[PDB]
Formats: sequence, structure tokens, C-alpha cells
Amino acid sequence: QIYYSDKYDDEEFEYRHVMLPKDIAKLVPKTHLMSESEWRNLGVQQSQGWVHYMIHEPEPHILLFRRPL
Amino acid sequence: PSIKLQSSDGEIFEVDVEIAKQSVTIKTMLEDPVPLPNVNAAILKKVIQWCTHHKDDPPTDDIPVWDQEFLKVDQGTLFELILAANYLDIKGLLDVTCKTVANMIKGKTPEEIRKTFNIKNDFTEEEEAQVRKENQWC
Amino acid sequence: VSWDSLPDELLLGIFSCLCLPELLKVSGVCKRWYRLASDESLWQTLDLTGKNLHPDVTGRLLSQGVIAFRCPRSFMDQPLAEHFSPFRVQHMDLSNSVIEVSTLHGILSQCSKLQNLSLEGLRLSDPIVNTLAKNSNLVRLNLSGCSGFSEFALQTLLSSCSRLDELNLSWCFDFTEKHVQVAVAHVSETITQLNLSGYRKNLQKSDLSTLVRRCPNLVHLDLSDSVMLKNDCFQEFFQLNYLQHLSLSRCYDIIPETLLELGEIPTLKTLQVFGIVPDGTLQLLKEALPHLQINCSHFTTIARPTINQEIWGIKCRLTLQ
Amino acid sequence: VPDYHEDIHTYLREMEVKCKPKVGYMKKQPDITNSMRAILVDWLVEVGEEYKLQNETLHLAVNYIDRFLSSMSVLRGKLQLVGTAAMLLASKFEEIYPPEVAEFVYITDDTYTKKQVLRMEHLVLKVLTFDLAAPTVNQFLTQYFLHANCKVESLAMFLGELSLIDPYLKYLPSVIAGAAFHLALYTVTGQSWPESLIRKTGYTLESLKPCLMDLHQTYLKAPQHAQQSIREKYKNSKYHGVSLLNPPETLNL
Amino acid sequence: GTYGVVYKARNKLTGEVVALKKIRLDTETEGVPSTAIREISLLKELNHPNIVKLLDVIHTENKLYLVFEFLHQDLKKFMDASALTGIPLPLIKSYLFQLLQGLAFCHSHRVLHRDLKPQNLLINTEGAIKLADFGLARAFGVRTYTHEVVTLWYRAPEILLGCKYYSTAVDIWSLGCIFAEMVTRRALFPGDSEIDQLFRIFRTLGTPDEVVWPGVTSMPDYKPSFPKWARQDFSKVVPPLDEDGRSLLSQMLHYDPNKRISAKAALAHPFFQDVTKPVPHLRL
Amino acid sequence: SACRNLFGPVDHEELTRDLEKHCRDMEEASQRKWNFDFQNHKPLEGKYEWQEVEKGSLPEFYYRPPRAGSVEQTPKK
Repeated sequence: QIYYSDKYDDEEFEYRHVMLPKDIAKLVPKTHLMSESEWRNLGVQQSQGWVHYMIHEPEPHILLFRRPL
Repeated sequence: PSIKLQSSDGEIFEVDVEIAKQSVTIKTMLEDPVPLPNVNAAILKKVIQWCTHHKDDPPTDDIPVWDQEFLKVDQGTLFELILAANYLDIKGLLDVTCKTVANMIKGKTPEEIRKTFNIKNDFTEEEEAQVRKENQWC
Repeated sequence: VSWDSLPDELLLGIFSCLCLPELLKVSGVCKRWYRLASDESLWQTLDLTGKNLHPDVTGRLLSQGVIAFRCPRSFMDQPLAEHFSPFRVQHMDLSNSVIEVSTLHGILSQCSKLQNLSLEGLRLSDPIVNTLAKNSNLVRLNLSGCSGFSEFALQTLLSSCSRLDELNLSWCFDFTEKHVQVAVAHVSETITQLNLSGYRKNLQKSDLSTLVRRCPNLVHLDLSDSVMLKNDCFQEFFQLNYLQHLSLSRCYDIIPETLLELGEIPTLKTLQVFGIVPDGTLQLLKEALPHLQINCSHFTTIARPTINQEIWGIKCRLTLQ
Repeated sequence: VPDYHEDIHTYLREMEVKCKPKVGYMKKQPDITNSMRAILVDWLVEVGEEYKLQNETLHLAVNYIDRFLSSMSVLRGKLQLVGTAAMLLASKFEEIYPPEVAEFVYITDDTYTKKQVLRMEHLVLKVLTFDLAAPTVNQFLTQYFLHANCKVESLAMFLGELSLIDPYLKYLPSVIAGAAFHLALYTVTGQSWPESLIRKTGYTLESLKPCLMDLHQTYLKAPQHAQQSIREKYKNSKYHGVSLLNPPETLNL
Repeated sequence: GTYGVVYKARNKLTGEVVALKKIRLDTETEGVPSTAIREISLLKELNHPNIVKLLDVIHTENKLYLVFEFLHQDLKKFMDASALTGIPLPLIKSYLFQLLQGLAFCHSHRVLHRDLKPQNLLINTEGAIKLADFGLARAFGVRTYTHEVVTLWYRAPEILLGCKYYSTAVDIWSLGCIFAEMVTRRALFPGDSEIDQLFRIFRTLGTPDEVVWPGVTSMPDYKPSFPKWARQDFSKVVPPLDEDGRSLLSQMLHYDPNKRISAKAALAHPFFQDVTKPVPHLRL
Repeated sequence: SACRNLFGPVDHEELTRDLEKHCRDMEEASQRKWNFDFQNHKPLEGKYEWQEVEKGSLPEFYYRPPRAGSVEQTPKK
């Protein structure tokens, strides 16, 4: 269900986005961003350093993480 | 009981004490015929009407349509009515008149506002550019 | 009729019914209305959610006398060039906003009556925290994700700040054992809720013991992603007399069934332990201790202004939809 | 960008004539009257303003009504049904989120059932030969406005709708558009038809003099008409409430 | 498997190609669909060799039969068959000639296509290519219309950033994408979702800002937290293509809609003033 | 307020009869020019050679339907 994407990057950060099914999607907060504790409690599976760095308004069910090099 | 209110030129209108109790000034006054030399009888009768329609009230923002139609008149008496409502200090009436004026100002350009309200413009042709500069982030 | 003859309190009562765009528009009518467009009672509560803006614009607006400034996820990537007077803001939200270090330093070097702050996601440094030391009235604070400052800075901040009610010093990605040690050593004594998650290889039972022996008033606590907390830490929390919502989620060193013993602390209400409990065994834990709430809310509340556009229960009147 | 504006102008000028309805059609029908066409269009604009539609929807709906009645006999009880069908077709063509068939079978006080409306739809699509993209005046007005104050356009559209309320069916939609635009311009600011429009559409003031005076006299007689649904609709500040203005007594041609 | 029945009619005619198209009609729900009405009306109004013609409309009680003009092969399968050898350049140029002619005609007659994709382009066995799928067409007079458009792989940044007006410069962008994948046999922007599509377009053409796109930072869905990508080499984007085509693509895939060349402006390009007329190489 | 009656009800069965008789024009010329029973979806004697080409040949457009452990790391997928 939890669909991941490849890594694409510029010279300074490395990014990733993740798509979620409906049930997890309907929980994402519309007000504040998240923290690693928070999205691990959601059910993401990835490393240390990934930061949830914005929300795309038209489609809330897509998360965007980035981390430095 | 009742009380006889006299306007600026002698139009003594008798009104129930429980109606004039709306006017906070008159309320605290009957705590301890009278002329109200700041109100002409014309506006005073409308004030009495508004109080009577509201006499048993509980005690945007959904202007009651009764007041709205009661407010469907031009500038001059609206001006005078607001001033009188202040002078007698009746809460809801001044509230709704203020809201009406606010909404009628809503939307129009500074030129239209200046024309309709008969405001003498000043300090122009060099500073309006600056004050507009103070408003880009809108 | 001469509506310019209107008295000032009547004019203000009129203007207290508008919306920010029109309030701006009318300011350009005549000098008296220009004065009355800014009378420190119209500018109680501002709102600039996501709007891009400029340092001088926000400086002027704050100097006008704002109280509750809500500006989350807004972008301020330009240098501040003007000076001001000490501001009057009391609640400030800046979560996740992309701002410059120099601009943020300049802005914060004026506010002193901060009753409530937020700085989630941002990046700080030594001058910023040194200036922030002045705020001797911080009820709340929130520094999640921030990074860059130093141990001397942290200890000075925590010493100067005495009334700190809730603290969320979470997830920072440059800390050290020194950082967490000096933190818990100098934490104020009234901390009702505190978060210290993330610091897996820096949280130690000695420091947790120091915390539980210094502060007796923890009510909400979380230590998520801590990999060196054992059941001795367990009995540590047993000295806490007000822990109502603990969450040790993904604390690996804890064997699941000792969680049953947590139910034995009297004043507990919830326990979020995501990660450790194998599925199905959640029902086992519920049966073992059915007087609690396990895994019923994913999201934190420790000094988060918004969880509902109202910041911290306050309503912003001047807004932009 | 003018990369297509003149070409579309010429195309519309060519199309407005092929779909031009017959003028004297109304006498051929046995039991309907021009008074009755006015009553239908009055109720129709009422219903249209109810559902929060667009004016071009009404333009195309009344155009379909005209082109239909000009070719088919009908009893008076079916006029409302045909008008509802025409408005539904116009909404389906132009409007974004079309009001459903349920709303239109409801607004008629259920004097008709759904299947009757569906069969009328079959019939009207059959007779119209599935050519519904007819030009209307409103497009010409909007094109003219490119060469602009909101009140001017509101008045111009007002006059166009007044024209469609009732000798205008003899003039082309472009003709009536020019007449309404010029008369509204004179009424609001007294300025005259600029040269560039004459270069564009080839129309001069002299050609539009007759429809101009027809529009002027109808403008004078409008405020005292038996029906003021368009007037009360245009009493709102959305149209700037401009329906209450004075009709100028005599032009300065 | 693959349900359906279709009929043909081939007796005596130059354009002897015909084909019947039936569409199911549910009687008591919304009646005739809006798409059917829009397609029928906007289609029986246009005549051109580079556009499929309609011959008659058959309206039964519960079924609609449309006497379309038959054709042999679309472009998806055509590229797939020659996905390893490539397509001759003059064939591409002639196909683009017919496409631009059709686009100029459609935009001159006040009709938007809004659904261009190589599944809606049909070629004949002689080199003529015609458009189809006028079900999304609408008669524009510029207002605000329907805000769900062609297809994620061929949309334009105007709609992705949720703009309010999308006047007839989107079909040009779609044509650019189609021509580029014609040349390189690779879809330029194979998006996963809308945000991935934006990121792909950025990484290919560099992050937009005020200098390149005027008034972009004021669009509803712009957030400077975007990656800071720079416009990469244009030649490496489409390697096997010459300089003249490189230019034409550069002014044919530009951000600002007003700074994007229209149909008739493109008709007079050098690369494009040279026009041949080959025939298709594979079976149709 | 818009919910009003203009003329009250009138017969509808004669309306059905009238509309169907109006529609009874597209039955002769259909068979005349196109030699196909569109009502019954059936071909006819010819002059238009009716075949059944299978869907694998013609482009799809002609039949398109309308619309302790648990380390904090990244395990790949």
C-alpha cells in the first residue's frame, strides 16, 4: 500500500516523496508539519535524517521528505 | 408608569418607562417633561419606534431585516441617527447602524468613498503613491 | 453633511467591523483617516498564513502593536534594513517558515514580552539564543528540529527562562550527550510537559534519573526512539506523581510485558508505545491493563500552537482568508 | 493576443446569418402570441436567475426557443416544457456544473414528468439538427469591450437583455449589439462609437440608426412595463444596481 | 475478451473508409451526456483534411450511431512497431505540418481541443494524419472553464499550478510533448502524480522564478521550498535532433503562456518552412 | 418564488403521440441512404459492405468507452 519513490536530488539536498492509501491518508494533519516520531507512528519505513518539509495542497495524501548530504 | 420626553423644540412624546429604560442614560437618570436639546423630534420618533420594536428583546453578523428596512434611508438622517444613538447610548441600535455604514463602505474605491461621503481630500499627488507603496503586500 | 466632523471613538467603532484589505484601502483617503487606520486597537490579532512578505513590512506591522502574530510557513528571504522599538507581541508562531538567520536575529532582538513562542523546523544559533535569553516570561517554548547552537547557549537560555511551563526540545539533529546532560541539569522546576525524543544514542538512564529527581511535575512525557531506556527507567517514572500521558514509542530496550507494570502507576491515562508491541499482542496488553488508552492518538501536543485557525485559543481578526 | 480575434470575428459574422430565425413565424402558429413569448422569457429569466446560471446560457436558450417555435406548432401547455428543455440544453452546452434534470422537472411544480422532458429533448435535438453552437449578442458585446468601465458593460448587457425581452428580431445580433453598446456608452458618459470598431465590424452609426431609435424608445418604455424581473435582477450591486437609471429622452446623433 | 462489435461499409468511393460508432444511452439519468452534445455540435461544424469528418448522426430511442470516417492506424502502436529503428525526420516534419494546420483551424474556429495525445492522432496509409476525440472540446468566447484537463503526462504548468485562466496555449504545450516523444521515443515527463510531474518538468527545464516566468510567485500553488534546479543542456534533452528543431522546441515549450509561440507563428519557422510529404513505412 | 405555474396541466398522451410521429421521419431515409437497420443494429442487403472487423486491428478510438533491534534505517523495496 505505502508506495515509495526513487531518490532525486540537487547538489545540496536529496529528496523523496511517498504516496499513502486512503485510510492512512485521512489522518495527515492539515495545520502543522510532522516529525520523524510522527510519521513513524503513521507507518513510514525509512532512515534517520529524513525531514517532512512541505504539504502540497491539491493532493494531501502525498508526503515530501528531504535530507542533507 | 410612563415619561414625557421633549425634543429640541417641544414635541413632548410620552413613552412607557419600560421602553425608555433602553436608553442607558435615561435609565441611570430615572434611578435618581425633560428636554434633550441634542435630538430633533424627527429622529426622536424613529428612535422611539426602534425601541418599541425591540422593547422585549432578550438582551455580516446578520443585520435584522426589520432594522435593515428601518435603515433604508439616505446619508443625512443616517448620520443624525448614529449621532443620536451615541448621545443616548443605546447599545444595539448603534451596533447595527455602525454595521450598516461599514457594509455600505465595503468594496468601493477611495474616489467613490471620497465623493459619496463629501470628504475634503488633502496631501495628495505626491503621497498617495507612497501610501499605495505601503500596500503592495495586499 | 460633513462626515469628517465625526468623533474619533465613533470612527474607530466603525472601523472595527472591516476586513484587512478594505482597512488598508481606506487608509488612503485623508490624513486623519490615515492616522486612524492604525490605532493599536484595530491591530490586536494579525494573520499572515503562508503569505510571502518582506522584513520591513512585518517590522512596521509588528511595531503598530500586534499581540498575536501568526505567520506559519511564510517566506521572508530578504534582509531587514530598518530599526524599531521593542515590540509588544505576546504570542508568536513561526513554524516551518523559511527565514534568514540575520533577519530572525534582528526581529527577535526587539520582542521581550513573549508569553508564547514557536520556532519549529527553523535553524538557530548562538546570537539568536543569547538574545532570546531576555524573555523571562516564556510560559511555553517549542524548538523542534532546530539545529546549530551550543551548550553554553542552551544552559544560559534554560537558566534565564524560569517559568517555562512546557518544553519540546525534540528531534534536533546535531545534539550531543553534553547537550542533553546540560539540558536536564539546568531545566527549570515547573515543567508540566516535556519532550526529548530522537536523541537515541544520547539519552542515558543517569540523565533521566536526574530529570525525574529534579522536576516533580511532569504530566505529559515522551522519549520516543530512545534505545537505552530499561525497566529501571520504568521505576523512575513510578516516582512521578502526575504522569498522565507517557509515550515510549519505539523504545527498544524495553521488554513488552513490563509495560503491564506501567498500568500500576495510578494517575496514568494513555500510553503510546508504537513500534515495540507486536500486533495482536496489543489485545494481550489491553487485557493485562484495561484501565488505560494504548495507541489512541498519533500526534503530539507539547507546545504546538494549532491542532482550527485559532492560535492557542486566540482568534485572529485581521486575516486574508 | 490578437492571433485569432479578427478571424473569430469574421467567422461569427458569417455564422450569425445562417441560423437567423424567421421573423413572421409567430402569426403562423395558431394559439401563441408575442405577449406569450414575453411571458415565457420572463418566467425563464426568473428561473435562470434562481439557479445561479450565466447570461449566455439564457441567450442560447432563448435562441433555441426562437429557432424552434419558428418551425413547429405547439399548444400553450407545452411552452413551459419546451422552455425548460431549452434551458437544460443551454446549461449542458455552456455551463460548468449543469443543474440536473430533477431540478427542472421540479421547478415546473411537477406539471410534467421526467419522461416527457426526455422525449421533448429527443424532439428538440432532432429538429435543431444538433447545431447548437449559434452566435449570440453577448459574445459581440464582450469582443467590443476590448477597445473599459464595469458600469458601461453592465448597462450594455442590460440593454441587450431588454432587447431580447421583445422589432429586434429583424436586426442581426451584431446589429443589436452595436446599438446597445453605443446607446449605453452615450447614456453612461456621452462618448461616441470610436473609429476602430467601424473598421473592425464595418458597421457605421448610420446603418444602426433604426435599431438605435427602437432601442431608445424601448429603453424609455421599459421602467413602466408590466414585468420587471430583469429590472429587479439588475437592482443588485453585482450588476451595480443599474436598472434604476433614467432613460435619456433624446439622443444627440 | 475484448467485447464489442463494429461494422464497416466499403462499396464505391474515394474516401470509401467509414466506421460506425455506437454509444450507450441511459434514458432516465441526465439524458444525453454533455460530452456527446459537445462533440456532435463542435464536430459537425468543422471540415478539413487534417481532421476526421462526420457523415451523419443516428439518434435512436436508446442508442446513438455516428457515421465516422474510417482510418487505419493511430500513433501509439505506430511508434511501438518502430520503437527500435526510429522515425524518418521528413515524416516527422510532415506530420507536424498537418498537426499545426489542424491546430490553427481549430483555434481559429473558437474551439479548444484540450485532449491531444498520441492515442487521439490517426494516420492514413499515405502520410495524412488527423485529430479526433472532440469530447472535451468547448466553445470558448477568456472566461474560467473546467479545471480538469487533458492527461497528467501531457498537461502544462498553467494547470498544474492551479491557474484561473487557461486560454488556447495548452494544446501547443501538449503538441510539444508529443513531438519530443516522437523524436526520442521516450515520454518526456512520465509523471507519477501531479507533484512528481512538476518536479520532473523542473529538473528538465530548471526551477521557474520571476525572471523566467513573470508573476509566478503569485500562483496559488507555488512554494519556494521547491528544489533549486537549473536549466540543463537543451541538446542533451533531445540528442538526435538538430539546431533548428532545438530552437523551435525552445520557443515551443516555454513557461510563460504569452511568451509561447502560437500556431500561425510556428507555421513560418525555417525548420518548418522546409516541408516534405513522405508515406508511412509500416503497416496501417 | 420561482416555483410557479404558467398554464396548468394539459394532456400528455397526445404529446407522446405527437413527438413519436415527429420522430417518425428517421426510418425511411436511414435505410435508403445507409442501408442499415440502426434501430435493430443489423446490416442489410448491401451496397455498403458490412463486415465485423475485430477490435485488435482498428485503433482503439473507434470503440473507446466514454467517461533491541528495529533499527531506524531505510530497508529498500
